[PDB]
Amino acid sequence: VLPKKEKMKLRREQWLQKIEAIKLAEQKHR
Amino acid sequence: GRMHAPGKGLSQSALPYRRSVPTWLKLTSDDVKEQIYKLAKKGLTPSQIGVILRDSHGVAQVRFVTGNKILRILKSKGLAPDLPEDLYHLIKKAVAVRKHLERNRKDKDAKFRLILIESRIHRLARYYKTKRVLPPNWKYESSTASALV
Amino acid sequence: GKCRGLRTARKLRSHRRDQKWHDKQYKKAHLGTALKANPFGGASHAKGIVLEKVGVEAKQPNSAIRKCVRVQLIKNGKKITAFVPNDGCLNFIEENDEVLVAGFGRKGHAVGDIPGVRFKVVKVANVSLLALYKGKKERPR
Amino acid sequence: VRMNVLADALKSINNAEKRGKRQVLIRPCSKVIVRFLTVMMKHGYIGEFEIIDDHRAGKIVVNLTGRLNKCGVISPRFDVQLKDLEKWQNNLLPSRQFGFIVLTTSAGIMDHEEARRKHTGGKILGFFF
Amino acid sequence: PLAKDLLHPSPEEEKRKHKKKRLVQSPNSYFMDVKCPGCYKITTVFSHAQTVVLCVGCSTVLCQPTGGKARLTEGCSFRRKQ
RNA sequence: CAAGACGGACCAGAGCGAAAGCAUUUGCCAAGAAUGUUUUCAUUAAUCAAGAACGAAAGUCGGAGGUUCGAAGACGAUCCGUCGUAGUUCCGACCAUAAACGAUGCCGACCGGCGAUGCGGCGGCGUUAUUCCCAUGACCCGCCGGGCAGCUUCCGGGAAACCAAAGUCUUUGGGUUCCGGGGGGAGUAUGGUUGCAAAGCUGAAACUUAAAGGAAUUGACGGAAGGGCACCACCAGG
RNA sequence: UUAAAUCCUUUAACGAGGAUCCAUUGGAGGGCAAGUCUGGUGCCAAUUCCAGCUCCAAUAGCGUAUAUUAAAGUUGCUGCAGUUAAAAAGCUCGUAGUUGGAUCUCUCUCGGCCGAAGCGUUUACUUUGAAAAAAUU
Repeated sequence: VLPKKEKMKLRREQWLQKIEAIKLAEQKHR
Repeated sequence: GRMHAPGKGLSQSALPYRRSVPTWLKLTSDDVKEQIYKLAKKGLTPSQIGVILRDSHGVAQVRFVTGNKILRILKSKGLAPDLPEDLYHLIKKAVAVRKHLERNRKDKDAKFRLILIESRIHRLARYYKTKRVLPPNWKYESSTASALV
Repeated sequence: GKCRGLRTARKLRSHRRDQKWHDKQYKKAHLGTALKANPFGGASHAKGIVLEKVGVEAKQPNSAIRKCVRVQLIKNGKKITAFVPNDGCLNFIEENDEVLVAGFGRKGHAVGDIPGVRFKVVKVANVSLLALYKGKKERPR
Repeated sequence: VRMNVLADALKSINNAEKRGKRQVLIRPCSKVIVRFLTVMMKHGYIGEFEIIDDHRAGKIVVNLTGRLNKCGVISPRFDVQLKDLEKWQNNLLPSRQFGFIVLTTSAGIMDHEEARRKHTGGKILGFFF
Repeated sequence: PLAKDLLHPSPEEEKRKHKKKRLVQSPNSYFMDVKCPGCYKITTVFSHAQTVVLCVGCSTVLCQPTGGKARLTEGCSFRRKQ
């Protein structure tokens, strides 16, 4: 289908995106 | 799973949460202990004593009523054997299988199962040597095996 | 599954020692018998005496006839064959000359064009081939 | 056989959380398990739990809430000197803000921030983010 | 689906489960008291008894051991106890 | 009448065994899993280097027996046929190898549905044992436990075939054992060791090469096959 | 300057237009920077060899060879794999080594409230303190 390199990049990028989203959500609580 | 078999079965006894003696049991602790004494004088293993007391007299758990287990009760009076009952039954089974093997030399299945039995014997003997029930010079030997029974 | 106890250090490092031995580069670098079989003797260059000039045929899909020199190394007596950059640079080399010979370039591997030639000639008569080609220097005989 | 019941508890909770369950049963109970669950409770990750007491090792029914991404054990229980602690979180946490190394120290079972405040080290048990 | 109270199971489910796999394990057997047909005496017998149970005065077989629950002699009367 | 061999059909979606394997009746012998248990002991456990038991078939050494089949071999045809040696059968020693397969360690936890099957147990109306005079066997309904095997599934995983494990894995740690590190050289040389032998276990380097390999989707393609039509095709004729 | 010098620093005089007082080394017309180019030389327009031009990179430096490290998670503790790609032992009993369920909330004598003494079962673990060459970082 598509090489595993950009699948790994997409997964780690979306994971850091959830990290940033939950960081902003938890910062909003203060 | 089983120590030498490939079986993995769940079946066992399940004790209830109520450790209290039921109200309908009118036997006192010393009456139960006297039954234990006369049953042991009849020549019974603590397992057999527990089964008989559960079935006929209605004593569900001897430790819940008397406060001590059967082997400790027999030990305080002194009516307890030198080697424990599970090791006795294992050594008796090993003697029986070895007799069958000396009569029947082609039974390689019997050889394999005898090896299983005496390995179980070695594990239990190691445990009993570690917790001082057996003397440290005790060792299970093939000819001395029938002498223990 | 790998063991993960707090007292499994000896087992882990013994296993790693052995499985290190199962690698070609580690075994070549640690067995000693590669430098005991390398014609250069572990060196990057070596000098030699030009035994003769031979011709090696190139690969099948692109036919060519390249010209090499068979030289004998000074320090250990081994005979190797060495590549020359073009047919003009072959005229600067004579039988019974002193030559300084290096590897062909990819840390020890053969040529992807010319089959089984391993070495290239860098200097002849203690002067370089590059200077001789460009007219920067002359060579003695 | 069954060794390290804390690993079994944390794996059960993680597998329950990934299926979007609300409530999970844990057997057997332990002191270390209850302290770990209290640590996750105080940071608002696993809500509420109640210990069912039979006359054996007990059981725990835990009310999952939804914030928890991954709870995990670290086996073996590596010693964590206070310097090495920093390295540990960069190995286990996806950020330097959230996620929790849980240490058992002589001051108790706690997280890495409170262990840094109390200025002590100990054995690493897990992490949750 | 995915929404039930594990802390409070109903009697039918907790009865239906295996005796070890309940919320808190509990046995399925019981002690029951038996009147011999030839007498009046009460004998307390385990439901899953492995020994053949004789009357202490009449010596009549009350129950015979089977694979599970004990098989009472026909004529005997029994009552669930506690 | 006799000799040796072998237990078809029933015979599976079966079962048992650690595996190799296991199918005539009857008796004896000693084991065994699962189930049941308000028995007992009370951590006695898991996994394997060393060392040891068992290990299809073929094979080797002593006997016995040699019906069928049959390596070799002698003949006749031109992968087959007739005869049949060693063997195939039994007893006692060795050898310890197979596609010895799930091409897939073992122990433990968690994580969908279904209705079938084997054993044990529990509850329940009914039909049967020529309405059975109570239980018992055979069926029927449901549940529980350990199994063998399926179908299904955006649980997730995988390169894909597919997997309820080959999942709970870059969000990377339950415990522990064996083992691979590009293709050849080469299971070769050498040494050790086991074996009566055949062989078994261990096992390189020099050198050489740019690949080796796994999975899946695919147009055209001289052709090939099934049919149909036609007296500018055929049969019988003019 | 220095033992005496040289070099550097400081200063007279001379010292720049092709400021000839002239920067090299490698690579590019398949992929990371960089080509729809020219001329000789042979085989049956393609095609061996050779000289160039143009462009690109670093620059008083730039190639090459060999070893090694990093890329490399191809040695994997962090952190690999073992159906079909290299790979799980014929199978189970079969010691060592590795791992092992739940549980338990300070004082006695003698000298001025203190000092000595027994430590409290032993450790492992963690924090503190002493002590530990410079140079190197």
